[PDB]
Amino acid sequence: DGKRAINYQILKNKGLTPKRN
Amino acid sequence: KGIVLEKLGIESKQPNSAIRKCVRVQLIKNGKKVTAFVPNDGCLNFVDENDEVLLAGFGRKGKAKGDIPGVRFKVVKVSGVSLLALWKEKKEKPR
Amino acid sequence: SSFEKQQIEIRKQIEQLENEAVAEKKWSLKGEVKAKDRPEDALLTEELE
Amino acid sequence: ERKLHVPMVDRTPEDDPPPFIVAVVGPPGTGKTTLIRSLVRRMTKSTLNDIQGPITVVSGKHRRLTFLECPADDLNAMIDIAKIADLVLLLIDGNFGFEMETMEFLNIAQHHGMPRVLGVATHLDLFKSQSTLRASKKRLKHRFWTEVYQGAKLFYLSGVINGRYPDREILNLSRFISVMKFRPLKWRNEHPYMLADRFTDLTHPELIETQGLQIDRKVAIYGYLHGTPLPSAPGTRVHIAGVGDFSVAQIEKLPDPCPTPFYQQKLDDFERDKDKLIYAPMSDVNIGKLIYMDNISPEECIRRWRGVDLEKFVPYFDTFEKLAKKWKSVDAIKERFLREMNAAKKEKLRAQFEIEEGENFKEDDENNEYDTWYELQKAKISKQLEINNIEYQEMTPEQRQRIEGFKAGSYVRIVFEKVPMEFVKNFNPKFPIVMGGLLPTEIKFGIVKARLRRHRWHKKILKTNDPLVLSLGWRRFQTLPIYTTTDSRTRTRMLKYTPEHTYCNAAFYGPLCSPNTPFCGVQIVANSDTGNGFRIAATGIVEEIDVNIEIVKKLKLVGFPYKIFKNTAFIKDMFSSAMEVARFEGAQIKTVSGIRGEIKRALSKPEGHYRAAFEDKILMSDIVILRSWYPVRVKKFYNPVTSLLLKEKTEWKGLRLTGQIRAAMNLETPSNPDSAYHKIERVERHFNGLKVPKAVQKELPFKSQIH
Amino acid sequence: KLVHDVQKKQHRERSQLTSRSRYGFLEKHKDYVKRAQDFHRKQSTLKV
Amino acid sequence: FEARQRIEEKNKESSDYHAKMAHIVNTINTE
Amino acid sequence: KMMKNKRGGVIDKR
Amino acid sequence: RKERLKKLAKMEE
Amino acid sequence: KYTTFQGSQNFRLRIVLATLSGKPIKIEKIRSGDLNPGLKDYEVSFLRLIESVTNGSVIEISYTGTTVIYRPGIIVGGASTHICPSSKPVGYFVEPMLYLAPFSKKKFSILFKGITASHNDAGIEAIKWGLMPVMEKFGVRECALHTLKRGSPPLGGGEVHLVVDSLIAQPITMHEIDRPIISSITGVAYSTRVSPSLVNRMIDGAKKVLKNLQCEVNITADVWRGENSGKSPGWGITLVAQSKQKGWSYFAEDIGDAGSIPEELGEKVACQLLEEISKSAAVGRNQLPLAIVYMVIGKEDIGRLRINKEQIDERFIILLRDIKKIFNTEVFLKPVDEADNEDMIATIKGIGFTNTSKKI
RNA sequence: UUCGGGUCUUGUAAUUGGAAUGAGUACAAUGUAAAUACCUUAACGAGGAACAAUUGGAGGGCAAGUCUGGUGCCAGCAGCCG
Ligand SMILES: Nc1nc2c(ncn2[C@@H]2O[C@H](COP(=O)(O)OP(=O)(O)OP(=O)(O)O)[C@@H](O)[C@H]2O)c(=O)[nH]1
Ligand SMILES: [Mg+2]
Repeated sequence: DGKRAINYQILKNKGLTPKRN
Repeated sequence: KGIVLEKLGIESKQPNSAIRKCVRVQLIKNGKKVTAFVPNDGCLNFVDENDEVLLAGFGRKGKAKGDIPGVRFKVVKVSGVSLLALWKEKKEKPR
Repeated sequence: SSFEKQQIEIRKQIEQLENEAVAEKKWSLKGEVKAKDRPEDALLTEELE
Repeated sequence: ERKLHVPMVDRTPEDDPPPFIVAVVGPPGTGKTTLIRSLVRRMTKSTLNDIQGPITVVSGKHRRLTFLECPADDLNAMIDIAKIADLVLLLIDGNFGFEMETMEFLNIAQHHGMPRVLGVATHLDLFKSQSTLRASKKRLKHRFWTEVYQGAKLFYLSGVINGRYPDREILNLSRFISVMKFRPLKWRNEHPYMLADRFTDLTHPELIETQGLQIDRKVAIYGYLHGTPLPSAPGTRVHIAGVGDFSVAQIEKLPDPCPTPFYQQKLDDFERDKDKLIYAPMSDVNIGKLIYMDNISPEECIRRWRGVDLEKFVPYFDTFEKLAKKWKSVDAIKERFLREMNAAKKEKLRAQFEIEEGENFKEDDENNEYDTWYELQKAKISKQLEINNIEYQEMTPEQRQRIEGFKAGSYVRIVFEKVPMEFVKNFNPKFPIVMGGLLPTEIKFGIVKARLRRHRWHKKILKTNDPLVLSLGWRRFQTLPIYTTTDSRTRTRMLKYTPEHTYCNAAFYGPLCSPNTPFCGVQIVANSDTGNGFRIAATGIVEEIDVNIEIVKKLKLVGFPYKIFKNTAFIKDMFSSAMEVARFEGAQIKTVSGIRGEIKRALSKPEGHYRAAFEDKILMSDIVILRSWYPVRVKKFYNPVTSLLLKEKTEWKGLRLTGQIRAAMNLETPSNPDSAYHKIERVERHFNGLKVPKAVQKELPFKSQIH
Repeated sequence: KLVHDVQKKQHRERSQLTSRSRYGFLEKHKDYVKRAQDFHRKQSTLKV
Repeated sequence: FEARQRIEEKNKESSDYHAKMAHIVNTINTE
Repeated sequence: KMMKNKRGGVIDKR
Repeated sequence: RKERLKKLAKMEE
Repeated sequence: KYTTFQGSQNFRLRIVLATLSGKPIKIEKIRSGDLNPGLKDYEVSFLRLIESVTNGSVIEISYTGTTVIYRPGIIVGGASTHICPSSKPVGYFVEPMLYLAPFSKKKFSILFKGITASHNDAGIEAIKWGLMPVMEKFGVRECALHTLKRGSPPLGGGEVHLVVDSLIAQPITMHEIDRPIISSITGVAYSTRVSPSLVNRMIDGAKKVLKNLQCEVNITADVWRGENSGKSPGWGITLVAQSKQKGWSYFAEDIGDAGSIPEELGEKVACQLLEEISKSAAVGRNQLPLAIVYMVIGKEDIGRLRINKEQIDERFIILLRDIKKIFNTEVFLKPVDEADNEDMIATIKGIGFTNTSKKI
């Protein structure tokens, strides 16, 4: 559809987290 | 609460030295100028000019290799958002 | 119209820039230039430091 | 402490403030038009249809509002209306959730000075389960609270029942936007700007026929004013967003079409429309004059008033004889200089002491102003504003027009010349035509040094010499930026790209704006090719302005060894002649292994070779390299976007990106194979044993001998 | 301490130019210092 | 001759930079 | 140094 | 052993 | 190349205002009716000075020398030296610098070499004590004019270092509406290569005239001899009346001519200063144009200065007409309520003008 | 603490199986003044189980890179920049 849903990145907004487990 | 006057050590050469991390803000309930840390020269970039920074105490526990003494304050929020928030890219500095 | 002529001129300039940006770099703008790569006997006029 | 702040100035009139401006923004099919029509019909008891262009209504005795349904797919319209707006009714689909147009607009606002955002959520009546409804409202609210501040409230709107939203929720929205209480922002309170209400072309139709529908027609523009008193003397520069950068020919103020009832009744009071309470035109239903009379000589001015070169400094005096004879005495200036008898002596002593001390400790202003440096600064500001007020009130015709010009909220018409026929032809009502008075710094051109970072949500980094349509000031234009780093503040080296997660310096050509000014740049203003990706690409602030820069790109020359002794080496393949080498003699040359050097003398028989000394026996396989710098230059491209002139008003196509042209021309991304990286695996090296000279080995004593 | 992983990212090691498989294994600082220490050792014992 | 000039100017600039940095750190400590 | 650092020019004609 | 020596140098200093 | 100006009138003022505004100007018919029509050596060197201090400007000059075209750039400044031709002195070459100093990208450190006094142009002590105070009142703090070597006509060989460090953003608006009260009379009586007896003679003449008053007077003698005293001999005096309450100064100076009488010059300048006091209203007639320019460039607000009808003169008239031609900024004049005198407040809406060249 | 000492089925971003279940969504009923939940529950719903948990603290390493100082080849500051 012509609507542009937001990316998961910008939905969740976990900016810069290190690697974890 | 303070106003960023000028960034000291803009012209210093080795990056991430204390005189890079320092700025100079005037506390607004006195009109009184005091200097203050900021981690991460990147954050030095996040804070620029006439910004209404929110300062907190430093409370360092042990000295470092080249820490400037006599600089007791650290910048916490800039123009109303958190420095760590901006730095981690959670938020964006609203002008 | 004046705007239309201006857009024609801007189009010419755009075409120039497009071809320039897709074309090959200058020997100078490259890095790690080698004696046969660059034009013969050019440094003594290029005057770099 | 919380209630302290950074003192600023509020250049808005107390007297007849203009209609505040509310921009209704969001995705395409999201009840935006219905929202405006329902708000209007609540606030003025009149259902409306065929809404377009700024629509101005009045609320309360002292407020009035300007609604702009901004178009739902124009990035340029988003940018400029966000520059200008005051309250953003930012609205969100409910069943769908946040949308990229909303996120993009919010970012633009954040970077250009955030107006009072205020979110409303629609399509809430399509949720089947009240549980999913509640969870979804809460999630929207919290994500919104991240973008706009926290505690910011959004409104919820169930379905349209009769082409209108429920009266209760709208009533609450209306009262909120009736006590909104806006706040000062630097750009708006430093520039004059208006949002045009009506547009009228002006030529003579026979003249149009003769010139052939090509002559650049005069244009009249009607609207209120905002921000800073427009100077009334014709010939100032105003940028019309998306149309160009004009200069005003003729100014004139008029009676406003929707005067607030307080003003109307005060007017009726002084002298001694209730049915059309809205306004949608774009929709359908003496020494001073002696000074400034130019045809008069200054001699004539002065003789009439009483009844010369300026290069010389000393002013014109009389003969010393007359001077001394006149002033044998000084009593005429003694005034300027400085029981009953005892009281008079006390009074004159008090006068002497007051002249002595005076304003040395006149209250310190501090205990006067409640011992808070913030409030002291603010008091200075307010005292200045009231001085302005009284001096302006002093006199009617000039203090209002010639001195300051039209303050704000003064409904003016302006006519320009030389306005494109394309504008007048393709102009539709659904787009905002906004005007801003420029400043000298903003009419000059040069190159601006800013610092910018890749916008955190844009998936790709920004290459140098790739066009960026940036928005800065009132303007939107496409430019060729160059991104520079300072190698620890020795020199300004160009980078090949943008650091993924940090701010790099950039320098680019374009109109100048005052330092410390924020700006934001996009890549694709064309609606035709946007994709699902995030549009805004770079954000930064301009630091300094100039007309040229020293900007350096590194190039290293590579040379090759072919005959080596201890500490000396013959290097071939690095220059092309002995003159060249001799020009370069005495150079810090270092090899890949990291051993320093210099080039000593140009070798003779081979044409370019040379001998160089190193700090250690270089290999044969190594490579010698010489670091040197090369000046680059900034491209002077400048292609200001003009979507309003364009007919589609979207898909403004400018310079294309490098990857785009490469794909279009069907080339390949060039890469020489020797530059790539590889997974090498370094093996151990066994070194040979020592071998003493036979002379020594024969001369050794018997014990310390190799047995 | 207060540093991004991208700030700590990596730096790959470029290898010898292709036109010289004849002169293999372009030398880097680790190997140069290893050989330099070895040669200094030999010089020391010869002086002895 | 160019090399002589370049050495001269670099030494002048490094001197200026060291002077400025000493000034700034002293101002930090005393202000 | 002077030609490398300056940008604007004076045009003198007589 | 070298890694422990470096660790010990760090710990002392 | 757009705004037209006629005649050689107020050439430096017009060029200064062109730089400050930014719009391009064009001055035509410079001394058309002359045996040597066109500019002069000093004007040409002044254009050279502007080109040095600024950056990106363009100066077009006619082959006839009768018309000049100016398309400005931005102010930079930096460090420089200038060789003022002997036709005019350094005061003439410094005043425009006083106008353009504190809005530059870099501080001003300019070394002027030439003659350092004349009858028509402000001297060194004149500039210091009569214009630095006005700048300080308007906001500039760190402005100084050191005098390395002090020349004199007609050989000069004097040197002055002009340093300005207060890079303000724009002058503070001014509110002065009351005639100040003179506190003291300071003065400088200098000379080069002649008798301190001559200097003291000047001092005695001036104090002789001024004994009638009761305000204290202190005049410092400044005698120079030897090598750093310049080539030709000379002498001069400069008197300032200082109102210490708010820091205001009215000054008048002059220099001795070949075969002048030291006491006669002293009495002349004393009477002359006290004349300027009589005519003055919060500002001297010679300081006035500086004050007006700073008001018109102060930020977007109303500033007020109390002037006198005597300071209202044809020089003031032409100044205000040029200012309107440049800035479109009318100046309102309002008579004071005072019945005794006839002072008029000059009220000016300074346009918002920012030191947009300075880096952050 | 350095010389060294002790001890032992452990190691891996290796392959692979068929099971369990609620977060969620949902006929229904229960609940309730009416509902929304909870508690029960048909049909759905798990292999990056992408159905994507965090907030701090400590340390290392990498380059034809950068800066600064030196009794070569080193040391320091540091390194999103080759
Ligand atoms: N169910 C439901 N439908 C809504 C709601 N609000 C709007 N709509 C639908 O959306 C349509 C309204 O679109 P518009 O009023 O034109 O809003 P718009 O942004 O101007 O849409 P465009 O004309 O495409 O720009 C109506 O036909 C409604 O059917 C809502 O709250 N609930
Ligand atoms: Mg619609």
